[PDB]
Formats: sequence, C-alpha cells, structure tokens
Amino acid sequence: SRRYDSRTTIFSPEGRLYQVEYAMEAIGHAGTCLGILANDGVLLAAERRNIHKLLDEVFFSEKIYKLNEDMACSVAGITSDANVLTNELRLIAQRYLLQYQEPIPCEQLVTALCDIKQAYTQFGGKRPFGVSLLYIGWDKHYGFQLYQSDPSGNYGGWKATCIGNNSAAAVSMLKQDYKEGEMTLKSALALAIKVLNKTMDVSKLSAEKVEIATLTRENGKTVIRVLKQKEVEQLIKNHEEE
Amino acid sequence: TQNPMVTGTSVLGVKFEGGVVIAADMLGSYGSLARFRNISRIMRVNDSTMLGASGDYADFQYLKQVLGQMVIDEELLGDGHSYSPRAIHSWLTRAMYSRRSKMNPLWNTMVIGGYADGESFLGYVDMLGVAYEAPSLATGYGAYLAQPLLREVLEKQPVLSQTEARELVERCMRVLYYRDARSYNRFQIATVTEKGVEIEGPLSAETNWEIAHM
Amino acid sequence: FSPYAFNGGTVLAIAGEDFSIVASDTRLSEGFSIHTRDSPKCYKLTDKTVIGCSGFHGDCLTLTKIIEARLKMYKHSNNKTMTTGAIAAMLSTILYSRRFFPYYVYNIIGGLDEEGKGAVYSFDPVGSYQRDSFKAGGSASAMLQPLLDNQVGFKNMQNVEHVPLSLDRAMRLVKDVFISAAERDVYTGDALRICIVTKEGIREETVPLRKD
Amino acid sequence: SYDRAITVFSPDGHLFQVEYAQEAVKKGSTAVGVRGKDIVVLGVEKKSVAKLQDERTVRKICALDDNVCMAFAGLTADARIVINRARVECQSHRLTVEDPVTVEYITRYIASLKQRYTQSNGRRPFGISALIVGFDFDGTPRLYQTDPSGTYHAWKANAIGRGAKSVREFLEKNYTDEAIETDDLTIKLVIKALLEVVQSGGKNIELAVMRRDQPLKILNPEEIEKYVAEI
Amino acid sequence: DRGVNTFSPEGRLFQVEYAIEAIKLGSTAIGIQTSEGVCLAVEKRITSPLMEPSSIEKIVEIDAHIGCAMSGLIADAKTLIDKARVETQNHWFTYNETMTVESVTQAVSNLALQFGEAMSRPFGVALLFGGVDEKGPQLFHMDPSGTFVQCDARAIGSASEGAQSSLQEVYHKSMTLKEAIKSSLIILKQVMEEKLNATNIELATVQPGQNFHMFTKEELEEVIK
Amino acid sequence: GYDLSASTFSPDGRVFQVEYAMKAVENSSTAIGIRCKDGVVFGVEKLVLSKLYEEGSNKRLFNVDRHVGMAVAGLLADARSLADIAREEASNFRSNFGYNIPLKHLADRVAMYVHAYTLYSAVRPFGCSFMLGSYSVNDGAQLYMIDPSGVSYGYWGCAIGKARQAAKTEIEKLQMKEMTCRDIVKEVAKIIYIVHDEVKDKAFELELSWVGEITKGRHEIVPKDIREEAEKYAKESL
Amino acid sequence: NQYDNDVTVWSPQGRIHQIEYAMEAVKQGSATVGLKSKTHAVLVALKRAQSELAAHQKKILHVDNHIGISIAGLTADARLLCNFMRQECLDSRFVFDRPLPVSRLVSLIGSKTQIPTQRYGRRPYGVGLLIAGYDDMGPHIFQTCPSANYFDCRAMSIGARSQSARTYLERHMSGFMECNLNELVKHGLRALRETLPAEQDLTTKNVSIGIVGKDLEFTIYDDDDVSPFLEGLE
Amino acid sequence: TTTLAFKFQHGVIVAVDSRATAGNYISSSRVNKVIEINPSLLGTMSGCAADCQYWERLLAKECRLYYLRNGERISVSAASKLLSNMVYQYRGMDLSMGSMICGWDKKGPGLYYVDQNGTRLSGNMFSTGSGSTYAYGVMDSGYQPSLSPEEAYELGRRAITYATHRDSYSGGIINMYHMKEDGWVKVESTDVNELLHQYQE
Amino acid sequence: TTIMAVEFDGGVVVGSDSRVSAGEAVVNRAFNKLSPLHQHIYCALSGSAADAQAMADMAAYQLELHGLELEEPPLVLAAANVVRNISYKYREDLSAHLMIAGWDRRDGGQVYGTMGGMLTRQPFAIGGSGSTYIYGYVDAAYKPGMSPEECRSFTTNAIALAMNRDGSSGGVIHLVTITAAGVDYQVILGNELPKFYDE
Ligand SMILES: *[B]([O])([O])[C]([C][C]([C])[C])[N]C(=O)C1=[C]N([C]2[C][C][C][C][C]2)N=N1
Ligand SMILES: *[B]([O])([O])[C]([C][C]([C])[C])[N]C(=O)C1=[C]N([C]2[C][C][C][C][C]2)N=N1
Repeated sequence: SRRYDSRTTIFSPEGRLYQVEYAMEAIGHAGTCLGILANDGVLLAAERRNIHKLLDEVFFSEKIYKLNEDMACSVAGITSDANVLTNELRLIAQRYLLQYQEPIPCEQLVTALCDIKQAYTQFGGKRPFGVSLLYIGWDKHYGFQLYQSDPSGNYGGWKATCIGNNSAAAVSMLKQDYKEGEMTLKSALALAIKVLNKTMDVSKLSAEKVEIATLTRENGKTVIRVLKQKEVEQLIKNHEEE
Repeated sequence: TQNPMVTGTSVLGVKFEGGVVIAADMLGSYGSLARFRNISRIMRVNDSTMLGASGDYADFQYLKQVLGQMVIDEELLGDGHSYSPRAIHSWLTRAMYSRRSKMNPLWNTMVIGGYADGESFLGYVDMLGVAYEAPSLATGYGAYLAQPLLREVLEKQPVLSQTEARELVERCMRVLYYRDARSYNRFQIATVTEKGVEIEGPLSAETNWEIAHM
Repeated sequence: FSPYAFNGGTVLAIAGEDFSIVASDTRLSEGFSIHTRDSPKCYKLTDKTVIGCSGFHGDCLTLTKIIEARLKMYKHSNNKTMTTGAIAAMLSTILYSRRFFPYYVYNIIGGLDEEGKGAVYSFDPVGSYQRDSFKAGGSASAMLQPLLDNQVGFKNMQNVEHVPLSLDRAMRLVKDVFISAAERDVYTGDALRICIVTKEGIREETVPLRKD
Repeated sequence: SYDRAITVFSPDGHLFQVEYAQEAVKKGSTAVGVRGKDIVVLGVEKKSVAKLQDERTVRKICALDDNVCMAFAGLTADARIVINRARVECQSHRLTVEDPVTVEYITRYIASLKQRYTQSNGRRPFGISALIVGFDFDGTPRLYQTDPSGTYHAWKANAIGRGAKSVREFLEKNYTDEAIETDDLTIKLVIKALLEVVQSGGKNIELAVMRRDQPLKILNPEEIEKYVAEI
Repeated sequence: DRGVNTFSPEGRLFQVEYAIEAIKLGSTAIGIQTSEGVCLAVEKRITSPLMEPSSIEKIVEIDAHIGCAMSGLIADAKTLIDKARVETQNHWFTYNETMTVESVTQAVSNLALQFGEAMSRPFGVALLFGGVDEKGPQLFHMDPSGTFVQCDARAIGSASEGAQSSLQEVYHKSMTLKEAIKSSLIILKQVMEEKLNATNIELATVQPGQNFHMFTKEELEEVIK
Repeated sequence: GYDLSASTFSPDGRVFQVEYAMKAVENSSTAIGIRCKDGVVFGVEKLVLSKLYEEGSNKRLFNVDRHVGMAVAGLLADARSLADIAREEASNFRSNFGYNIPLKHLADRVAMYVHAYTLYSAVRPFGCSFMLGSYSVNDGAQLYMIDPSGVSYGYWGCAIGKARQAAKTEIEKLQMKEMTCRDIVKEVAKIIYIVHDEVKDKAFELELSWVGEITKGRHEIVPKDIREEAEKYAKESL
Repeated sequence: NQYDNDVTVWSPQGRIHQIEYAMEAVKQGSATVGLKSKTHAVLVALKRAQSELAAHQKKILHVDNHIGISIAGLTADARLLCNFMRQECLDSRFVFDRPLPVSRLVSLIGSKTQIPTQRYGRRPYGVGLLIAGYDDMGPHIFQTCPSANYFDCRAMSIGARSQSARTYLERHMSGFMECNLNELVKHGLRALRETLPAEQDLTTKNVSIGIVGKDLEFTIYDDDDVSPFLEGLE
Repeated sequence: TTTLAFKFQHGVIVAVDSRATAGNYISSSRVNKVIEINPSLLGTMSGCAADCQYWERLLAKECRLYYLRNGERISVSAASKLLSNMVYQYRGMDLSMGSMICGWDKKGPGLYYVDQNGTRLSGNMFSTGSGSTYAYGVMDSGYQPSLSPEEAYELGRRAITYATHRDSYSGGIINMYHMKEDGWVKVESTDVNELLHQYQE
Repeated sequence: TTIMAVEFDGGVVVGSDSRVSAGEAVVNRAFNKLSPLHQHIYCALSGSAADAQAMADMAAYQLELHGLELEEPPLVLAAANVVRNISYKYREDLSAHLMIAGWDRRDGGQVYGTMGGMLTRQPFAIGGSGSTYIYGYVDAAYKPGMSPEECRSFTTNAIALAMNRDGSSGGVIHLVTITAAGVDYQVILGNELPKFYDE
C-alpha cells in the first residue's frame, strides 16, 4: 500500500505542491478563455477545441455553463473535471437560495468552490482537479463582477483576465487596451475579438472557432446569452475593417 | 422475552449428605392447556452440575444450548480446569441480570445443583437477576407449597441422607400434584453425588382420593 | 414486565470516636414469602470499610461486584488502597450514571477516615450522599432513625450530658433497635449481623432475631 | 479513508514536512507588525499591483472578530481556511463565555490547529505563518506570531515572509519607545522596515492600523502616500 | 520508505529513536527533588531581542500540587499538558481527592506510543513532573518512548549530559530546597550559551503545604546574586 | 520485486508470498496422520528446544471439537490462531444446524478462511499446515490436510514438516485400510523415530492422539500406558 | 533488505524479519529470572538504573492475587499487555466469581499478540514476559515472546546475558520442587547474579522480587524488604 | 427547600435551609445546600439532591480547568452560562435543579438564577425552592440596598426562618454566607428552632 | 387452521385444512398449507400467512445451500433446527408455527413441533386454531405401530372433526405421505370427507 501511494498532497523539499503545479501545466495548454468587465455588463469569450466537421451541436455551448439566474462560468483544463465542479457550483448556489431565499452573491459562490479545491491539495490522497475557471455575474452588493480561480484554491477579482493557451500574451494586450471605467459591452466585444485574434494561431479568426457569452441587466433581471454565429461573424467583420 | 408461551411449573431442590437432588415434572404448559406432557426440564451441565428450570421452555432450551457449548469449549482445552457449580451459578446470574437490564429478560427461574470437593451446592437464579443459596429450594408454586414442608423437615434434621432427601422430595411432588393446577403426575428426579449426575424418570406419585367419598 | 423487586432488609451504621459499626438483618424476601433466612446485607470492601446495601437484590449483587472491581482498578493505577471517603465519592458517580434507569439500592458505608475516626456515609439510589454520625437504611429505616436521633443524637432531651458514644453502649443499642424492628417490620427478622470496624480490623458478631 | 502518516521524524530529530512548510512561508509576501502605545501597526507587501485587478477581492489583512485582526504569509489558500476556522471559534466563544476573546486566546486556538496538522494521519501541515494583533478587554496592545509547527510567541515587532530575516535584523536597531510614541509614529517604523525588501516601496505596500474600540481601518493610497511623500 | 511502526535490526522503533533525537535540540531543563520540596528550572533560550520573554512558557501548572517542565518540541507538549490537567480534575471529581505525581505521570505516559497509520507519530518532547503528595516531594521524568521513572535529580534537553554530571556530583539526600534552587541555577548558567539573568530563565518550586509557585523577576534576581 | 505481496502475480503466474509461507512449514518438525479402519491416529515429533521447558509445553495436537483432532506444523502462533478459527466454526455449525459438523465441511470452511489470506497486500499468508482427523458411526474415519495456499484434500496417510518425504515412504509400506487404531499407534510411533534426526535437532518428545471406535468418537490424547508400549516398540525397531 | 520493513512480508527463506527484530528488543532489556517449586513460583528481576540519581525502573507487576509478571523490552508494550491481562482477570472474577486459570490467561495473550504479526501496517509487541501464578494445577512459570509463542517452564530467564542465567538454572533445576521458599529464592538470585558483570553485585537497590504460592497472594518485595532474601547469600 | 440571595451595598448574602425529604419522611436535617466552587464563587442547590450535587460539582470541575488553561479565574457570568448549557442538553428528561450562582468578579458582585429548563437570569435578589414564596414576602418587605452587614444578616435569617415555619419541606438549620470582593465568608449556622422561638418571644 | 403430522415406521403423514380467513370472510377456500422445504422434508403452516410464507422461504433457501455444500440430503433435525432458530430469534415479531415433518436415511420418519422457538420431537403433532377441539380425539385414537394407510386415515378423521367445529378451518384436506420412495400428494374434497355426528 505504501509502495504504490503517489503522495499527491505533500510538500516538496522547496515547499512546493507538485500535483498543483502539474495541474497548472495542463491548464496552460487548454483552450483560451478570456473575461472582460464593462460598465453595462460582462462577457466571456472562449476558443473552441471541438472543431471537427463531423461534430454535432445540440447543447447550450461547449465551455460556458450557466450556474444560476445571475451567474455563468467558463472552464479551462480537464473537461470531465470541469463537469464535476460545475455541477457542484450549481448545488452550492441552490443551497444558498434555499436557506436565505436570495440569490448567492458572486464572490461567495467562488469562495465556496475554492474551499473544495483547497481541501484536495491538503488531505485525502487524491489528485487535484485540473481546472481553472472564469466567473461572470451580477449581484446586489457589487453589481457586475468577474472572477478567476485555479487548482490550488486561489481566486481573485478582475476587470479583464485570461486563462488557458497564450494567456500571458492575452493579458499583456489587455493591459494596454482596457480602459478602467470607460468600457461598454460593444467596446468590450471588440477588444475580446482583438485579443482573441492575437492569442489564437489560425489566421482567420473564424466564428466557428469561438464562443461568446454576455451577461446584462434588462428590466430588473439578469440576461445571459451566447452570441449566435451571425452576431459573432459580424464582430469578426468589424475587426477586419477596424 | 415479555410473553412466555410454553412454560414449566415448580422445580424442587434439597441438599443431603454427599449430594443434591432436584425434581421437576415433564409438563410443557400452553396457558392452562397441558400441551407437552413429555419434555425434560432438567439438564446435566457437566459431571458435577445439574440444572432445573421453570418458566418459558424456549428460553430454557436456548440457555441449555449456550451452557452446553461453554462446557464443550472448556473440555476441548484439556487443561485440568472445569466449571464448578458455583461458577455456573455466577455465570447464570450475570446472564439473567444482563438480559433484564436491556428489558428483554429470559423468562426463567432456575435451580442449580452441584457437588464439588466434598461440598454440595444449591443455587437459585430468577429472571430479574436475583440470586442466592439455600439448603432447600422451590420455584413458582412450590415456594408456597413445597418449601414449607422442606423447611419443616430441615428444622428438625439439618443433615439428611440420600434416602431421606429422596423420600422428602417425593412427598412434595404429591402435594404439588394435589394443589397446583399447572402440574402433572409425571416427573424426573436428578441426583448429583461424587459419582456424577444421574437422572431418573419418568416417575409418578401415589395419590389418595379418600376425601371424595367423605 | 417490571425490572425491579422489593426484597426487604434493614441496614444500620454508627460512627464512634475510633470505630464504626455496620449491621443488618439476614432475611431475603419477595412478596409474602421468604427466599432465605441467611442473606446478610453488609459486605467488606477493604480492611477499614464495609458497605451495607438494601433494596432490589438483583441490583445489590451487581453493584457490589462493580465496586469490588473499581477498588482493584484504582489500586492498580494509584498504587494504594482506596480510602473510605474516596469510595463514597466514587459510589456517588456510579449511582448517578444510571440516573435514568437507577439501581434500586439504599447504600450505607461505614468505616474509618484517614485520621482513624469513625465515618458513615449514606446514599440515596441516584447518588446523592453525605457524611453522618449514624444512619438507618432499608425497610425498617423509619422505625429506627427516630430512636437513634434520641438515644445517640440526644435530641428532645434537656439536662442531659452529651457524653461520647462508647463501643459497648453502641453495641447494645444496635441489638435493641433491631429487636424492636423485627417485632414491627415484617421484612426484618431471622438474624442480626454486626460488623465492627476498628484499627485492628473487622470483627463480626451474629445475634438471632424472631423467625415469624 | 486516507490514513497515511505524512509528518514523521527524520534521523536528526526534525520533521521534514514541517521544514518544507516553513520553506513555503519564506516565499510568501513580507508582513511586518509593530507594537504601539494604543494602536497596532500591520504592514504587508501588496506585490501584485496589476491594473486589471479588483484590489478588494485579494486582501491579506483580515478581521477575525470585532476586536482582532491578522496578517499571514505563505500559501494564500491555506491562510483562507485557517482564518475562517478562527472566525467560527470567535463566534463560539461569544456564545459560551458571553465575552469577546483576548488576542492570546485566538492565537492559541490557531496555533493549536496548526500543531494538530503536524501530528495527524492523511494530511500535510499548513504552509503559512501569521501575525496577530489587537487589544484586550481592558486596552493593552498585543503582537503574536504563529508558525507552521504550531508554536507561537509574543513580540514587540516582527516580520514574516520573504526576506523576513533582513526586516527582523533591521527591526532590532529601529524599535524604541520614542518610535512608537505617537500613532503617526507607529506608521513610520513599519514602512521603513518594509522598504528594505519591497521593490519600489510606495504603491506596493498595503497598510492597516488597529485602534481602541475601532474597526479594521485600512489606510488608503493617498493616506499612505502622505507618509511616503515626507519620507 | 518504511512505516511509522517499523522495528530496526537492533530492536528499536525508528520513529521513537528519531523523537529522542529531537529532545536533544531542545532547551535544558533541570529537576531536583529534596526533603523540603521540588524545584524546576528551565533555560528560556530566547532567540531574538525583540521577542517577549514572558510569552515563553517551559514550566507550567498541572494542578496546585504538581508542576511540569518541558523540553523538545514545545507545540507537542501542549497536548500532553492539557491531557494531564484533565486527568487530575477528573480524578478530583470522581474520588474527591488529589492525584499523586506518579499517577499523573503514568496517565500522560500512556499516550506516548499511541500512534500509527489518532497520532501519526510519537511526541517529540521530554517532561519533568514535580510535586507533593502523601509520599512527599516527588520528581518524575518521561520521554518519547512512554517510559517514566522517579528520579532524585534530572536534566533534559540540549546540554543534559553536562548538566547530569554536575547534578550527580553536587546532589545529596539531605540538601535543602535553598541549596537545590541555587545548585540548579549554578548548573543552568554553566551550560547556557547566553548569560543567565532573571528574564532568560524559568524557575518554580512546590513544597509541602505550599502550592506550585513560579518565581517572579524579583525573586530570581535575589537568588541570582 | 514480484514476491513482496500476495496480491501480485509473478510473470510466470506464481504467487511467491504463498510459496515463502510454505518454506516455513518445511522448516518445522514432522507430524503424521494415519487413517485406518477404526479411526485416525496423530503423531508429532515435538522438539524439546530446552531442558527448562515442562513436558507438554508447546503442544502441536489440538482438540477443535469433541470428535475432531488437529495436528499442526510451521509457525505455532499462526497454527494456534487457525485452531481457534476451526473451533469457532464447529461451534457455529452446532448452533445453526443442531448436530456435529461433518469433517469434510469443517475442512472446507477452514481452508477457505486460509485461502482469504492469499489474495491481498493487506494481510500475509498463514505460515502453517495442519491435519484434521475425525470419526463417527455415519461418516467413518476422515483425515484432511490443509496447507498455506488453502488447498485441502482427504488422505489415507499424510505427513507434514521437514521430513515429510521420508515419512511418506514409511507410511506407504503399511496397509492401514484393514488395520485398527490399536496396532496403528505403534506404527506411527515407529515412523516418527525413524525420520527423527539425531545429529541435528537433538532431544524430542513424542505426541500421540487418536479418534475412532476405541474412543467412542471422542478425540483425545493416547493413554500413557498405550504410548509406553509404542515408544518401547519404536525404540527397538530402530 | 526488501523483506525487512513490513510484518506481512515473508522472506524467501520462510521467515519474517520484523518479528526477529522485535525479539532483539527483549534481548537488550535487563535480565529477569523465573523459577518454581512444588508450592511456589518466584520472579526475580535485575532493576536497571538509567542514571545514578534516578530510581530503578520497575520490572515486576501485580496482575491479580494469583498472578504476577516480569517484563523485558519496550515498556510501553509491557504496560499495554499488563493492562489487558488485568482486565481479563477482572472479567473472570465478575462473570464466574473465581480466579482465571493461569494457562488460559497465557493463551489469551498469545492470540492477542499474534493478530498484529499478520496485518499490514501493524507491528509486533516488542516485549517478552515471565508470568508467575498459582491456581488449581499448582504454581506456574510462563514465558511469552514478540512472535506470539509462549512456553510453560520449570525455570526461565530473559533479557541481556540471560543465557548464562539459563545455564545456571539448567544445572540446579533438579532440586527445585522439594526446595522450600527461602532456598528457592536463593537459586533465583544466584542465576540472576550470573548475568551481571564481575564487578557489580546484587544489592537492595537493583533487585526486585515477586512471589506467589499455595497459601500466599502474589507479593512484590522491593528495597529493604528484599534484604532478608539477600542476607546470607555466599 | 428554601434558598435565597440578594445583592446589597456590601456584597451578596446567601442563605439556605438544610432539610431533605422523601415524601413525608424527613431523610435529613443537615444537608449542605451551598457548594463552594472556589473562594469567590458559590452555588446553591434546590430540587433533586442528586442532580444538584452532580451538575454543580461538574461545574466546579469546569471552573477549575478554566483557571488552569487561562490563568485568570472564571467570571460569574461565564460560570452560570456553562451550567445552563450543561443541563440544557438533558432538557425534557426530568432533571430537577434550581440553582443560584453567586460570586464577585471583575464586574463586581454577580448573582444568577439557573434552572433545569435552561432559564438563566441575572438579578438583584432571588429565592428558590418550595418555601421560596414565603421567603420573597419577608425579604422584599425588609430589603433596602443600603442595608448594613448586620442588618442584611438579620433579614436573611428572618426570611429563611419564616419560610421553614410555613413550608413543610423546609427546616433544620440556616447556613448563611457573605460574598465580598476578597471572597466569601461563612457567616453562621443557626438552628431555625432557636431562631423562631426567639422571634416568637 | 388445523394441521397434523404423524410418524409411522418408515415415514410420515402430514395434512391440513385449506381455509385462509380474514375475520368472518373466507379469503381463500382452497389454500395449500403444506409446503416442501426439500425433497423429503415438509412443513405445515399455521398462524400468520405472511410470516409463515416468509419463514418457509428463508428456510428452504438455507437448506438448499446447506445440502449442496454437504453433498447430501439434509437431515430432518437440521431442517427443524433452522426453522427453530428463525422462529426463536424473531419470536417478538413472528406469529406463525411451522410444524416440520420428513424422512432421512439416519432417523427415518420424524415429526417436529417448533412453535415459538421451542423444538420438540413427537410421534404425532397437531396445531392451529382448530387443533384444540381434537386433543381428546387424538389422545384416545392414536395407537403405536400404525401403518401408513392407518396414519392417513387417522389424520383425515382428526382434521375432519376439527373443520366441522372450528370456524377458522374448512374447505378441503391436503395430505402428503413422505417415505424413502418419495412424496405422495392427496386431496380429499369437501364431498369426500369423513362424516361423524353432525346434527
Ligand atoms: B429541597 O426540598 O428541594 C431538597 C434540596 C436538596 C437536598 C438539595 N430536596 C429534597 O429534599 C429531595 C427529595 N428528593 C427525592 C424526591 C423523590 C423521592 C426520593 C427523594 N431528592 N431531593
Ligand atoms: B390459519 O387460519 O391459521 C391460516 C394459516 C395460514 C395460511 C398459514 N391463517 C389465516 O387464516 C390467515 C389469514 N391471514 C391474512 C388476513 C388478512 C388478509 C391477508 C391474509 N393471515 N393468516
């Protein structure tokens, strides 16, 4: 038994957690996920990996999951691991609503999931979840928000951020193009396309290679929708002329 | 066991010079109906100990099974140690008390007879865990009918011979047959001495019905 | 089905300057019949402690065995014999552990304390206890206690010297109250067993009582 | 259930995993605490000062109750767990003792939890170190420091995290009574100490002061800038 | 890699032997038992000048008649100290009396080898138990193997070998508490790397009739002269 | 390393841990069992490793039931545990079905219990072998042997221990099928004296037990006086 | 090498190294001698002293009125086994109102100490014992080991350099049965003395005695009470 | 049973009777109904003698442990809360205990009433037991916060005495205590029959 | 319900009535109360239909497995012990008396009464609510040494007398004869039952 134990939750000689770092390596090669916060909403733009011609389309999306009435998330890393965490997020949100009869504040939902992730890195002997997430949501305390969390159990709030393939280069572009408090959903969508065009290495951006979701407030209610091919195609056209 | 079904009546026991004798009838009663007229309520435990039981017959059969295995287990070791009558009496007491404490009593009143190291033993154990020793014993209806006669003879002659104890027991069995409605005129007499445990039966008491003509 | 039975019996204890007496009758009963006339209700715990028990004999046999084991366990882990007062403190917690399904036993402890003086402790079934000068427990306890209050405690007497109680006087008084209790209490009779605890050890004495 | 012994003794009498946990603390952000007359000063290196970050979401300085604050160094995810365990402890103590906990009482609870994770099957030790401050029921200032092994000590002034030695070495020669005389003088000692390791000292340093019967009063960019300006 | 309960070729438990090694890195503690009582002295071993000496607790009270000095991994000692305090109070509740020094030491020792894969390893600490009961002043010593023994004079910690030599050359059956207190401080100063003042050491005594008493700064200075 | 665990098969399909446990049995002293017409006789060459030990110490002949005897070889502590398992199995059978457990069924139960310690890394295989002898009017004489792997078979004659091969040759010369317990006891004693080594393992005590028609189905130690004749006869033979 | 870390691993020669290593613990402990006559059972242990100022580590323990024990090896394990034995004895008196026969108690120790030699992650008890007792079959001397095996002996010695104590007992065992209590204890002290190096001797500070017999409860003699037994020994 | 306590200008007075009964039989006249937890803390007992004796002794154990762990001495408010949480776990199981916890801590003289249902109240004066209504009448009629120590002792003795005269379950002797800043002092132990005859004259 | 079993030299005869009742209503007038536990072992059911059916199935299962493990036909005593064990263990919950009768090569024809957890071997047994009315009849009519034909006649008569008097009994009479040769079933219909004093 001791001879086969891989010892996933122990400190290495230089105080590092190897399994957590190795899981971060996996997230770095996965599809690009970017989140941008604007004055009138938030958006999620993710590169699609499933692009084969014989693939069928019948779900809400591929990398964007609705968590509750006012929150959505995007994942990067192990697909099957993401399904487990996304289902857990939904339960946490519903449990909060059952108890207080109010939608769970965005940051509280992220923190609850990060607690589960941290637990895997400290005890149990299991390998950690190889997922990084981006959260977009609206709540009555802070309005429109954007969060990013990783396998170690750490999370942070952002105005614009990126995870996955070439996220370091995507973050650089965002720093020089994002205008604090002067961004709009239309202007955020253009930036997303611009950033996505650079990080991705396939010349023509293509509407079939991406998925975009926006979160806005309409008549006192949150509206989350995935942009259709037409709208996405038009956005790509704009960049060409841009 | 809160509701006893088939029950046995009185069990008698008296010490004598060099042994103990116990008697019990062979009736298994179902309420007032005399359902089983040929069941033994006396069991040999080992070479020096015998056991008589009144009350729920199924509980007695279960106790006989458990006790019997214990003795077999001990004999397998072949180490020179065996359960004395006193030790069995103590074990039974703990067993009954334990069951009573969980509100699931073994509905039996028992009489333990034994002979070890030149000493005769006679113990009583009821379903509540009440236990003690005495020169003569009688469970159930015998306490009111047999015990008085037994005690009366022991008040004049404390040490009885085997023959005297045997005759005294037969006199008690007759009285029980005359006055106990759940009794039957077919009984067994078990004796334990230095030679071991012997069980005579079935026996019957001679009955007189002269008073009916009067 | 009832898990208890009233088995009768009376226990008395008296503490003197350098002695304690624990006495009891030897009749064991149930209902209106007598199970045996030779069942003393006082057991030796150590060389300077005796306990007297009365009540349901099933619980009396089990509690005595439990106390006897706790004294051995205490000796093994403390390397000394339990004193009279530690036995009293420990018995209280054992009786209170069955606070919802109580031992139906009235206990009285008689012995010497650490300064070699008589000590008596009386208990109710659920563990409450205190040190007393003398105490009656069991079936005839309400007949005996008032007489001990007057003749040992000197209550309700004026112009009376409160002299210390000697062993000799204490012995005659113990025999007299039990003789009076056997006349009136139906559960008390057969024989009286008296244990005297002093620094020289425990001596026993037996006296006959009415058999009816 | 995973019951493997993770923290065991090494041949020299050391606990390897505990020493590895201490290595993780060394890579953490520098935190500096200093005792004052009637206010405690806590200075933490903000480090991550990105322009796309929501600063409020990643605070190192936290509140444990209405009277006790704390700073940590090392694994940030481990820290969040310990902080929340202490919060529950403070709530429990107010419902069974009818009084707020003292600074040492919460430090003891936290230190005891850390020690428990160095002697338990199936788990590694927490990879953090904490600086706990505040004031007791009466009104005296306290500064405690717990580490991964579970040992805690009271200090006059202390530092933890990366380059803790350097800030500790410099703290001995600069800690006095005149230096911690006034409230605005307690903010001067900290900053200098932080400046010995914090790159571009100024907007890379977070600040917080705990006063008497006053809540977690975090300082602001311009508030801290004043002191930086003069210095 | 072996398990925590692995025996070595010479018949020793590796982990227990490694735990004893840890005791050697700890501060020196001295215990002396005389006819008038027991005294416990421990070197505080303060690492820095900014550290508050009062926060360091190497000597603690288990009960009114029993004191305890620790050495080795101080964090592990707290678990045992609390256990000991609970034992004596439980004993008081049940038997209406005080627990003897030997009994308390026995109870604390029974938790030493209780580890496997619940403690995952043995405690890395050594304890000195001093107090007064019916047998008078008593000094007991317990180590990581669960072994406890009564001693007249004992030193534990980093400089225990040196301290022991001095102790056995200057200890006699008639020596009073004053001599013990002075003698123990003399040896502490000789094996202490730093200078021995009234803020860098800990001292406590327990005599017949008096409770566990931790010497104050003023009382140490007087004796230190 | 393919031989560190019982849950690991080696490349040629072997469980080396089970085979290592069999080596322990081969280091032990010889014990033989002979089944005749009237019953079963057990004989063990109990080595006396010290003069300080009392006679009858570390016996290798057990009573697992009224009618069942057990002869063991190998690790005595492992064997004692197996004897307790067998006793409990016999007692359990009497409670559930109301009669003496048949030997074959008892041998099956114990063997499967033994077999359970050869599949995992969590436990190690038992280091002993044992024989089970019994006699009843209905079943007649029965003799079974179970080894560390859990395989059990019925035998006419069996031997376990270091000199199991030499003892087997001696056993094959006898015509036990038509023999009776009384005359077989002497033969068993004789064989043990022949296979006993003098150069090594000096000083041994002969243990004898039997069960059959002569003991009314009760397994017991052969009466001292009957063992005297056997010991005498065996000494003269060799 | 690869076969000496776990108790569940059989080596290629058919041995279990961990159990052998546990036997080493008993061999390094101070010697203890146990012998008996037709009426008594005696336990004699050489109390070792860690320091010159510390008390001599106890070796003889009371288990019950008719049973006493001596330990050699790990003290922690000894206490655990002694506690178990004490509980078994208490159970016997509570259930059957009689003392537990010595042989049956030794059997219980055997099965309990065997369990951990077959389970992964467990270790063998690292203690050897000498059990003295008196019951219906007379006085007894039993010896237990870390491998869960036990022996019934006329006399025995365990601990460091006990081979010479055993050598001594072997030649004087013939006159043990007829021997009276006083001379029986002498034979015990003489055998125990053999294990000591030439310079050292048996005093009242390093020799503890335990005795049980026909009409005597197990009693432990230490310090000044052992004087009588020592005085008059050539 | 009658117990009482009140705060006044010089601390807290605590007084009790000493009778225990079983039905109509008086089992004792010398029961001690005041437990001394520590030198600045007292507990009174009323209700079932075994419940009161056991739970108040368990509080004393917890109070002592608190002192060894914290090095500070538990406050009256935390001691009463500890007792009220202890007995609240057995609510509905027929425990019978009505206690007064009294002491002097950092916030001055403290007096709390705690009972088996979990009720815990801080107050200036309380009475518990079957004779408590009679004690209240006399205590409230003669109580002033500015009483002198001797006057407070007299009021305590009169309130217990008149309760024992009217209540069949109260009697024996009165044990009185005086809680002060430096700790409690046992004032006296007077037989109520001597007292009532001296008031009758 | 009325059940009866008789031992004869070489086998057993077991029989019963066919009435299942719920108060005053007859829920099943042709129920078979004779259930086989094994090839040569049968059991008669009385008391609660659900309890008896559940017990019989549990036992049949346990005996089947036992028989395949021991590689031989189960003894009648073993079947009775298995039934006794279940009946005694659940005496508080079960209200059904499973009377056991069968044949084996060791003891021949055996009849066992196992009511309430108590096991008793008898030459003949009677059970159910209707058995109370035939106690006198069987005590005066039973003779040792009866043949199977006589046993079948004896059983039929007793059951018929009980069916006429007991409200809970009636319908037809099921009869099974067990020997070494096998099991023989037989049904005596309402118009073929023995007639006695009726008016
Ligand atoms: B008081 O009357 O409330 C008094 C206070 C106690 C001694 C602290 N209580 C009792 O007198 C008393 C009565 N009982 C039981 C009541 C039921 C019958 C057995 C006695 N317990 N305490
Ligand atoms: B007999 O009367 O005892 C008979 C024997 C059974 C079949 C073993 N029992 C019943 O008559 C009987 C009827 N019921 C239920 C009554 C309620 C409806 C379902 C059937 N249970 N036993």
